[PDB]
Amino acid sequence: EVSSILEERIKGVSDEANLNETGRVLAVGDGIARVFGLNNIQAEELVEFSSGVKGMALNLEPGQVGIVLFGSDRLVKEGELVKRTGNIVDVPVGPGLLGRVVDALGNPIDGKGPIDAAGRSRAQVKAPGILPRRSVHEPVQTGLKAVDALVPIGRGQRELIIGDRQTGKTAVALDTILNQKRWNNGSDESKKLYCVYVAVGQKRSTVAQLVQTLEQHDAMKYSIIVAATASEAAPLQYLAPFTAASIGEWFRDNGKHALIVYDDLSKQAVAYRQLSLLLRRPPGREAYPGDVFYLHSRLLERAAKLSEKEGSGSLTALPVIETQGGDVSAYIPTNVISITDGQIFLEAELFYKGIRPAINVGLSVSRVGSAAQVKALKQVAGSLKLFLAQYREVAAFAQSDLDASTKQTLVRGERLTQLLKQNQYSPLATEEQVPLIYAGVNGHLDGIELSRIGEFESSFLSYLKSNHNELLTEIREKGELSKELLASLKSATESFVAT
Amino acid sequence: QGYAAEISARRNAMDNASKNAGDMINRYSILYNRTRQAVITNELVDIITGASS
Amino acid sequence: PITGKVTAVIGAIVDVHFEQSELPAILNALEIKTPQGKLVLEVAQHLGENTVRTIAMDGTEGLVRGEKVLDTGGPISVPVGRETLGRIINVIGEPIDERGPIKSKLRKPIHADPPSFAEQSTSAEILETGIKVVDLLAPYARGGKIGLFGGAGVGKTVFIQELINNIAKAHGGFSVFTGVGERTREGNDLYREMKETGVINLEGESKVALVFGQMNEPPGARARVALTGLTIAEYFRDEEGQDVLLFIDNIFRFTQAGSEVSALLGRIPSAVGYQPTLATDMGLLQERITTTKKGSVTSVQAVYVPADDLTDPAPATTFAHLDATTVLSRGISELGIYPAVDPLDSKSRLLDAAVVGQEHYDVASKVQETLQTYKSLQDIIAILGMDELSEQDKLTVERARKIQRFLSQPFAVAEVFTGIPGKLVRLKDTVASFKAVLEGKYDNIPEHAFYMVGGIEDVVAKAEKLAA
Repeated sequence: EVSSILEERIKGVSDEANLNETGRVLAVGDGIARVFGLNNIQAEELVEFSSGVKGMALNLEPGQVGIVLFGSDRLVKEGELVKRTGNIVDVPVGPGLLGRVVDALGNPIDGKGPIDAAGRSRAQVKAPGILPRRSVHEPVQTGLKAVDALVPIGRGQRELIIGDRQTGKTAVALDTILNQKRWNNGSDESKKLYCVYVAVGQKRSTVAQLVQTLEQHDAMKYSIIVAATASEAAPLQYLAPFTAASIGEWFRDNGKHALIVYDDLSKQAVAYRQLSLLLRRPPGREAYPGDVFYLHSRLLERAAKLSEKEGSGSLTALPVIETQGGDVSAYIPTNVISITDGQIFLEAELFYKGIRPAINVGLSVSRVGSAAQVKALKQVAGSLKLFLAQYREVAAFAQSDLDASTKQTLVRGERLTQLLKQNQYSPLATEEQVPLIYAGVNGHLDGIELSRIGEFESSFLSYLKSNHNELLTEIREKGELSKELLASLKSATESFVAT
Repeated sequence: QGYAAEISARRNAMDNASKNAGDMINRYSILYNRTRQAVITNELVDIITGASS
Repeated sequence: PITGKVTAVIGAIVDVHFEQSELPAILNALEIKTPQGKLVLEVAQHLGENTVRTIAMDGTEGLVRGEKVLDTGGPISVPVGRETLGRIINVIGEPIDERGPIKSKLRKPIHADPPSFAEQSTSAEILETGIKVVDLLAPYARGGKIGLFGGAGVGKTVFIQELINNIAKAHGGFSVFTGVGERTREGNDLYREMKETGVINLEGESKVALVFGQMNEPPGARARVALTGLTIAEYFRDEEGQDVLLFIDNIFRFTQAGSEVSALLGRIPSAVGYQPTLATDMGLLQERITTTKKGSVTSVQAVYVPADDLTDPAPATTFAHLDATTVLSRGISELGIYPAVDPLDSKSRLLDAAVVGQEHYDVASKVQETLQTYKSLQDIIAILGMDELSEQDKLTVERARKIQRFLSQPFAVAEVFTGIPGKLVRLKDTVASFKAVLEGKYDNIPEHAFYMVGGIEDVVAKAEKLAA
């Protein structure tokens, strides 16, 4: 049946095996075969063993060529023939990987058919030049209201999501991806961000849940999941973000926009540590290899918004860094912080206090920031930044007889903090972010009891939806808030406040 | 008259205490940071020696 | 034809085997013909047996062993000329401004040896500046190293831009802004911005030359961008007699790049993960920063210290070289001052009585005492109340807040950015202003009459205008 189709395919291989250069393992220990042969081999070239193992050739030494095996050592033994495939690593790139969970090689680990994508293009290629870029100005809206306002994000830029282990770091990230469904539905292909999630060291059960959740929210059809799971070998892990980046290049080159979330480069680091140590290259600061800066930098400048002559496109990126004790002082965090252009630092205490998003507002910055912010949201949340600044100082005033101004700030601030809570795995529309924050700015929400903020929010949104979805759509489509709209909004809020 | 002065003094003392504790915090923090570097170095030396042999 | 075949490609450390007695010397530049154009390898060892060990500048990915290499014969020779101002240049001396082949006169080796004891500065000189804060509390000095601290953007880069404008007025000098570990997106903005503010005009004149060394460029090329830049500057200084001001970006990324190359070379990186040849690498670079008899280089460097640790050996080594430190404060920018400069944390070692002139010194000491007292007084004065100021103390507060406003002085480049045409203030006239303010000639003149103005002459005008 299906068996017959496979046998036919086997009949369809019979190719002349005149391997111009073969190799023989001299000794294989530690997944570091030292091969005799491979005279004309290119560096990092893909090699196929008798065991069928795939490798890269980091060391080209004069007497031996030190293959690093991608495969397991289990079948490998000394003397093994090493065919020289003669092709440096390449992975299929194209829109073929939309809704496809693939390993680095390109094998569909979800088995959603053999990947048919436009071309297979090599894993490593150097980052775009100065003149091949044009400055960011296009927002991207993550649905997370706080992210969109406090640290507004744009296109073809890097900005961290650096935070403490298992705080559902992936949950914060996943929320962005979900909101991209709304924009994805939208026609403009800059609004179609074809997300790439790079699950690094993440156990297959966890990624299966991720996949399932994505399927539940029907997100697998702009999503691409490059998977190097916990089991997946340190070469695969090492080349995994690079491989992923190339997939992104097809979109970027096609002028479209897309978002690649490298999660977490901290586990990428460990894999490089393993590799370096196995090649006995000295391990850098904090026993994390010395060229880790170089490695991360090579990857991270591929995230770029190309020039309009390069067909205004981008590969937005949002690297995730895991802070073991919360130490941004840790060598890999410090390096990465320097490399990137913004960081968002989730606060563990806030997470524990159930404030999800758990964002540490002070330790979150975006350098592009308000350049890539919706004008409407900019107007109604410049105020929010200043209010929160006061609220931070007046946080300690929560220890009481307080100045009336201080006590007012404390009330206004507490209501705001609750407003910026957004239950995990439920994005919000921008046209509904802007009215709510306006209310808070006008202090309408201050009066509303803290417990009734929640009831107020959903109700207000429906109230607005009923009363004037003409306004909401107008606000949405204009993307700006005119004095007439803000006027109407203050009034509308007053009407809602009465109920 | 006394009670107001008493509470005023309590506030004053407790404020100045927060400051004094802060100064000491800073002094031991710098020492901590240096000590951290030293641990890294001592470990690093062990690794270097190991690699060397 | 000195040629050799590649016999290893372990990392970016490429060992090349040359035929007997046809061996390059150390620091020579080798060019391997490639579909990458060339790969430039710099000979960093002789391993003997007619083989060498070299480092690469351009990436070695997909390199095939046994490929013939051609030896240039000496450290890379990079184009120089007045023509080359206004070119973004990569490490290998090729246009990355993409406005085509660099129009060049002469080309010159990237490595160069520091001038002799005799040709070092025998007596200090004070380079003119136009920022008053700079001209009082940390006057620039020819051959000096001035290490920037504080955030970029509205901070460092705008400050750097101002300096180019000022230098053009001051001498007619040139610059080369060399950016190491440069985020290419940010660099693009800076280039475009530099074009916009006309310090680069390629439809006009471009004083500053750009060398941008992105982080994605290999560590070897990160190390060599600086040496190249200094050579360009030296062509101006020595061979066009110019006085120039050469910006360097992060020396953390200078260190970082060098550290890797050492470790790759197998040399034990010293404590705090910094190369054993750390001292020498700064030493060669920052002893080529000097006032020669022909000209003088002066270098403004940006000193980004990792983790705020000045205890780290690389920052310490930098501070040894540093003659001044400019410590931009964001608090200061928030006090509506552009200058963003923190006056009390800005210090220079060339500020000494004789060095800056006795009058200048005495005025400076008074201004330091005034500011020092103003800050300290304001600490408990705010708490206690402003009416708890003594007559003397509120005289000082009155004067001081007038000085605080006097600090505000727009920058010429920031004519657009603040919206107010910059106020260039010459060093002598800065002293004059402060003498008068100290003598309270302007303590009967309003605070915001000093807001966003320049020298003594400027505040005569504004004193009248604020009222009228």
